[PDB]
Amino acid sequence: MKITVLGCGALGQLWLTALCKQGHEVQGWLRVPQPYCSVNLVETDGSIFNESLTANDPDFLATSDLLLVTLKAWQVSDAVKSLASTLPVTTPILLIHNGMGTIEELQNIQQPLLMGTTTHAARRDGNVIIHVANGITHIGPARQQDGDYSYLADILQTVLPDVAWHNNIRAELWRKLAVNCVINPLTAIWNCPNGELRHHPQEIMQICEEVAAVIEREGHHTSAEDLRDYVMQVIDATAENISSMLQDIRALRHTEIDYINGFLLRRARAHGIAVPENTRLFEMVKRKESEYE
Ligand SMILES: NC(=O)c1ccc[n+]([C@@H]2O[C@H](COP(=O)([O-])OP(=O)(O)OC[C@H]3O[C@@H](n4cnc5c(N)ncnc54)[C@H](OP(=O)(O)O)[C@@H]3O)[C@@H](O)[C@H]2O)c1
Repeated sequence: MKITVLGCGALGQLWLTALCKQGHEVQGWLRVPQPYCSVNLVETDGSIFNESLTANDPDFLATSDLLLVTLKAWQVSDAVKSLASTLPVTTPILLIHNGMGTIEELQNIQQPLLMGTTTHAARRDGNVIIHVANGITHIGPARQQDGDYSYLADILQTVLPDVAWHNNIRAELWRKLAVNCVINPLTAIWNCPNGELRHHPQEIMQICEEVAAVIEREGHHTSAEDLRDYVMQVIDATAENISSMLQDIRALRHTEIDYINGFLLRRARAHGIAVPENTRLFEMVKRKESEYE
């Protein structure tokens, strides 16, 4: 299948590497256009894939069977909208990122729009990406109008195992957002690894109560307790890790907060729910960003 990968960072390079290993015809698509993109990936078994692939070829884009998007959340929608008039109108666009709120920015996309999450882990080490862990990628329809693109799950399963189609992708994204709304800003603010959060059960529950209330109003069934339990399982499995938001903070990079607690606050406002803890986290992180930027 012919694929354009938008965003040639850790995840994009993972997918590019994996797609080439199965013989799919690919290109990259970069922010700062160049004719080629550098893929340097170390697989879980130590094998090395170092390759220069086509990038930013608009004719290639115009005849792609899939636009795979692996940008950070705040990068996604402007970059997609700018390619959308080139991409065939029948060609699916698959978004894989953390956070939510990009789909709301992409309501007028005429292409089929698919949302994805993944538990694979890929980490930048200089100009090398390392595939740290294998995992599971779920994809589904981004919007109410988006139809059955399960065939893509079947293809991508053979590229980067495991991939599954989920019609209820949105509910899954909301649960992952709950976890993200706890772990990312608290670790960012406290400058601590994820496991330190277990010494704050009350604050964790409070955030979980706010998010559960938004989730219920959105039509997905969950409870504060269930969200809390899922948070603790993620903290337990990542206790020693530095969160992606804390990494951003420490590297003086823009964070995904407008698509994590920020999104949660936009949906809270639209259902008139008060979310004072989430608000504090969002504002605290925005202030930390303004200390650089
Ligand atoms: N990496 C993982 O293990 C992992 C796992 C699960 C989910 N995710 C999620 O996947 C998303 C991407 O993560 P990542 O780790 O791959 O991020 P990353 O390494 O920062 O990759 C993003 C790439 O897209 C580029 N970019 C920004 N704006 C662009 C534009 N307009 N056009 C083209 N390229 C543009 C970046 O280049 P510049 O930095 O030069 O702008 C970068 O190379 C995030 O939401 C993350 O939370 C990541």
